[PDB]
Amino acid sequence: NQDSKVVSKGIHAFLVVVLWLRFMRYYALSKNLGPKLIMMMEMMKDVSTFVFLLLIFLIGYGVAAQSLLSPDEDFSSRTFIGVLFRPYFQIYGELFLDDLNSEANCLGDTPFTECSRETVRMVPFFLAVYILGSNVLLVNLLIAMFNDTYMKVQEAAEDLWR
Amino acid sequence: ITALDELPSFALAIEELYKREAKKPHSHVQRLVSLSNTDVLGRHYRGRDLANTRAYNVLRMDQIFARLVSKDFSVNRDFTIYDSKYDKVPGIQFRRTAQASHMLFLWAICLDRFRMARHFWLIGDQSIINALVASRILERLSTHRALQGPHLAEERAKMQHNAKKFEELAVGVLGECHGSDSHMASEMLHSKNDMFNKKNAINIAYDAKSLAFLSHPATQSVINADWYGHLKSVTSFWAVLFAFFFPFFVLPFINFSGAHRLRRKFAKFYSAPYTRFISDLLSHFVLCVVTSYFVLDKLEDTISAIEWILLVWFVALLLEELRQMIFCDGIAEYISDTWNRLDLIMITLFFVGFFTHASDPSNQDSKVVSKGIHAFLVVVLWLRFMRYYALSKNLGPKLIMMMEMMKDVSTFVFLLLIFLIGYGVAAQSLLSPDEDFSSRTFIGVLFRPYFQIYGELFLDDLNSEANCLGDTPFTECSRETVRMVPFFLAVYILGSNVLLVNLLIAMFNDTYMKVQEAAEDLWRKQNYELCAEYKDRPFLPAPFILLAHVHMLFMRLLRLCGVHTQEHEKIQDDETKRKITTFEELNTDKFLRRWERERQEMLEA
Amino acid sequence: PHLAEERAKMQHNAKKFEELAVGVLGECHGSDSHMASEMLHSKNDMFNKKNAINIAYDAKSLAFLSHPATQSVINADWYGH
Ligand SMILES: CC(C)CCC[C@@H](C)[C@H]1CC[C@H]2[C@@H]3CC=C4C[C@@H](O)CC[C@]4(C)[C@H]3CC[C@]12C
Ligand SMILES: CC(C)CCC[C@@H](C)[C@H]1CC[C@H]2[C@@H]3CC=C4C[C@@H](O)CC[C@]4(C)[C@H]3CC[C@]12C
Ligand SMILES: CC(C)CCC[C@@H](C)[C@H]1CC[C@H]2[C@@H]3CC=C4C[C@@H](O)CC[C@]4(C)[C@H]3CC[C@]12C
Ligand SMILES: CC(C)CCC[C@@H](C)[C@H]1CC[C@H]2[C@@H]3CC=C4C[C@@H](O)CC[C@]4(C)[C@H]3CC[C@]12C
Ligand SMILES: CC(C)CCC[C@@H](C)[C@H]1CC[C@H]2[C@@H]3CC=C4C[C@@H](O)CC[C@]4(C)[C@H]3CC[C@]12C
Ligand SMILES: CC(C)CCC[C@@H](C)[C@H]1CC[C@H]2[C@@H]3CC=C4C[C@@H](O)CC[C@]4(C)[C@H]3CC[C@]12C
Repeated sequence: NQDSKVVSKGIHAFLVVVLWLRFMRYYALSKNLGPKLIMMMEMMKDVSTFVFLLLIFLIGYGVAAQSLLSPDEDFSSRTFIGVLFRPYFQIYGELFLDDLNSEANCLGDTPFTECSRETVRMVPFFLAVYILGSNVLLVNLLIAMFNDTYMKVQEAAEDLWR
Repeated sequence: ITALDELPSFALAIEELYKREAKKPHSHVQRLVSLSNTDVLGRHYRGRDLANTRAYNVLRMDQIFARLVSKDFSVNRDFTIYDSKYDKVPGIQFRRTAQASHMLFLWAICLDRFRMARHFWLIGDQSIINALVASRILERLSTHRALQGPHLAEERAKMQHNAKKFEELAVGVLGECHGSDSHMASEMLHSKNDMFNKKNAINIAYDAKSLAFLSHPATQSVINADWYGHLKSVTSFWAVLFAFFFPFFVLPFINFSGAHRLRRKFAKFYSAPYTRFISDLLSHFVLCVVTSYFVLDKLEDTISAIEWILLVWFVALLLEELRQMIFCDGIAEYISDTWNRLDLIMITLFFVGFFTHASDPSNQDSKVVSKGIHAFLVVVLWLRFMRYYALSKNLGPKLIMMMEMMKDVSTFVFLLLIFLIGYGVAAQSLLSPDEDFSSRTFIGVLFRPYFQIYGELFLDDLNSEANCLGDTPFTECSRETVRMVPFFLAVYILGSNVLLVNLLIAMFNDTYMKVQEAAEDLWRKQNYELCAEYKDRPFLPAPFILLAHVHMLFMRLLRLCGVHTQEHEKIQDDETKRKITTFEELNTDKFLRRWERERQEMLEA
Repeated sequence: PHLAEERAKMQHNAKKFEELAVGVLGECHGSDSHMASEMLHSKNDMFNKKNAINIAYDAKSLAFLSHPATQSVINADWYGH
């Protein structure tokens, strides 16, 4: 069965990711890599604090944005993928905008104008306050948290490397 | 008046020392009395021979000191042990020396003599509470308008120095209690002193605003013992969630603090502030999930039952908000909170969107206005879910550091608005020379420049707008001046993405390295404020809470009409209070011996 | 509570022995590195023939294991000596 080969490669992609991630366990013998691993394992609590801060902004803007661009739509799985998909990749940089202008059905030469729904041109404003809350507030709070975290536990990560 | 008739001869001696200290020129106590605006009974209603001769009576001084600690602070003095009929009672002479040492102690702060206040603090009882009250009233009395004037200059200053001395002294007696026994210190700090209207000492620290006392780990051990119902079994978040999800399968199997003993253990479990906090967190999570499933799904032509469930849910939330506003604290206390204003604007956003839905249920445009009104309720309700993160240790100082860092965020917005409005007006005027003004030119100013900071440098769309037909991306254009939009775009992304954002980075690094420890001490003050807020919470969660307000209406049936209200309080043992007082005296003598040895062991001495 | 200060100050005395142990290693690193490497590979017969760096790891002394003379002994225990 070719479908069983597709299930076998989709099961083995986890084995690829976990085996190449388990190749990082031989880096503890190096002098310049081992305290960076112990400092990353100390810094993962600040990573989890950043995930717990960003999940508020992502779930709120995703439910409000996917409800606002589709007023007249029944609930399905694809609305939940439309909540959880696009907002993320708008933090990391791809501000999908043409695709939002195509989804919004706005026919103006200006990129949010001459739309059908009059309330549909507020997706930018929520997108504007979302990228100010994500790409100018929380990520740079990580930067300040990583600087205070590394200047805290650099020598303790060195003694744990010994 | 019978209040002066019940005052003994030592109260007239302290009033004679107040009249003797007030007869000196440039005295701060006569300016304190002349700016008090109070009566001779101590009420602040603003007879003249009683207001001239007996104006320095000790009940009026104690009411001025209870006003000078806080707005809701009060003291209680009993002179009825000073009668001769109670001379055969055991310990009435010891309580007489304790009450006289407390009155001469409060006079010794009131004359700002430090060593006499140390002597009346050492011979007095309840030393930690009196040191906290002293340090608060001397730190507030140094910064007061009755002590304004140059001739009371250094008594403004150095007594404030002496105020910090009592703060350091109070911490060390707690450290001496943490030197001796943690369980006896937890029995110490849950003890309600009867002279201060039966208030525990951590509430005296919060009303006295001592952030150095509240950041101590022994006080945090007392506050985390005041979390979890004082039960030493379920302390994790997931263990309390598994105990709340399965109550019958966990609570007989859990450790203790018959059927009545298991019912008392379950009543001790559900009167915990952590259990009411995780019930309010679960009710707010079910609220945000069910309003997410409401706003993502399409509204029908009639009213749905989920809209009636949201109406009953936010009607119980509005009844709990009006019960917290009107009958609990006051309007000015409830308006000072940030999260109460966020709760009021999500009540107003739900009622505006529900009135926009229920004005015309058959119009699809009214459903579009109702979903566009309810998107604010989605954003503000999920943003109000961040207010339950203050109980976590690793999240609360990140919230106080973000609230400190928002001024640097607003400085970055005030720096970037110059570059964005200048490049937006110059760029939209330069790509469209021959165009009349409309709304779309203003959207073309305010739209594209922003998203060119965050990364999408729209460029093809600018090459399509510029009508340049070259194979090179800005060449063979119609207007010869139209190929300078790159150059303005180049100096704009150097001014935005290489100057101002990295100035934020340097501002956040200096901001976090400034106020990290102050955000930690503010998290300790918000930890006792959240524990005192959820200790006085109703035991039901939020859609049951209006029904629990109906149980408060049953308290209205105990109030005036039936008037059958029966209440009681637990009375502590006299042997346990004598053991706590002997523990306080032994820890205070051990700390003053160790602090005299540490002061003699310094290099300068 | 009555064994309070003997809880505390003996812990202070515990840190005194930790500082004392580092300095005898520093005195060995004051004298000869090869004699210190012959010292720290020696198995003491009263402690079930265990070398002293395994006594440091079972004793969890992170101040002793962060010394450069112990790291010279550990890098001599790397590469087969
Ligand atoms: C300041 C905020 C937080 C308070 C609440 C404001 C909300 C409820 C108001 C303010 C401005 C309003 C919009 C103004 C104009 C229009 C055009 C109309 O054809 C459809 C509704 C729509 C799109 C309104 C929707 C609701 C709206 C967004
Ligand atoms: C919430 C705080 C930060 C400010 C509130 C700003 C909101 C309420 C304002 C700011 C700009 C406004 C928009 C500006 C212009 C238009 C186009 C019009 O055809 C319909 C309304 C609409 C889409 C407005 C909706 C409400 C709006 C989004
Ligand atoms: C310094 C920072 C805050 C710049 C300010 C950004 C704000 C004011 C800008 C950025 C993007 C803009 C939006 C872009 C597009 C549209 C659609 C249009 O049909 C109505 C106006 C509206 C909704 C704009 C309102 C103002 C807006 C939200
Ligand atoms: C150095 C700066 C700050 C001083 C002022 C320089 C300005 C006014 C000058 C310098 C170079 C000039 C450009 C040079 C050549 C052309 C091509 C011509 O077919 C149309 C005008 C145009 C596009 C000029 C516009 C004005 C211009 C931009
Ligand atoms: C202001 C300071 C920083 C430097 C000034 C640089 C300005 C004046 C210069 C630098 C590069 C120049 C451009 C270079 C080439 C062309 C193409 C030509 O067909 C028309 C003029 C035009 C579009 C120039 C306009 C003026 C210009 C933008
Ligand atoms: C290290 C940094 C400063 C690199 C320097 C960037 C400058 C010199 C570059 C970046 C992009 C460039 C522009 C890109 C496109 C055009 C359109 C063309 O018709 C005339 C030249 C002009 C206007 C260029 C002038 C020079 C320019 C502004």
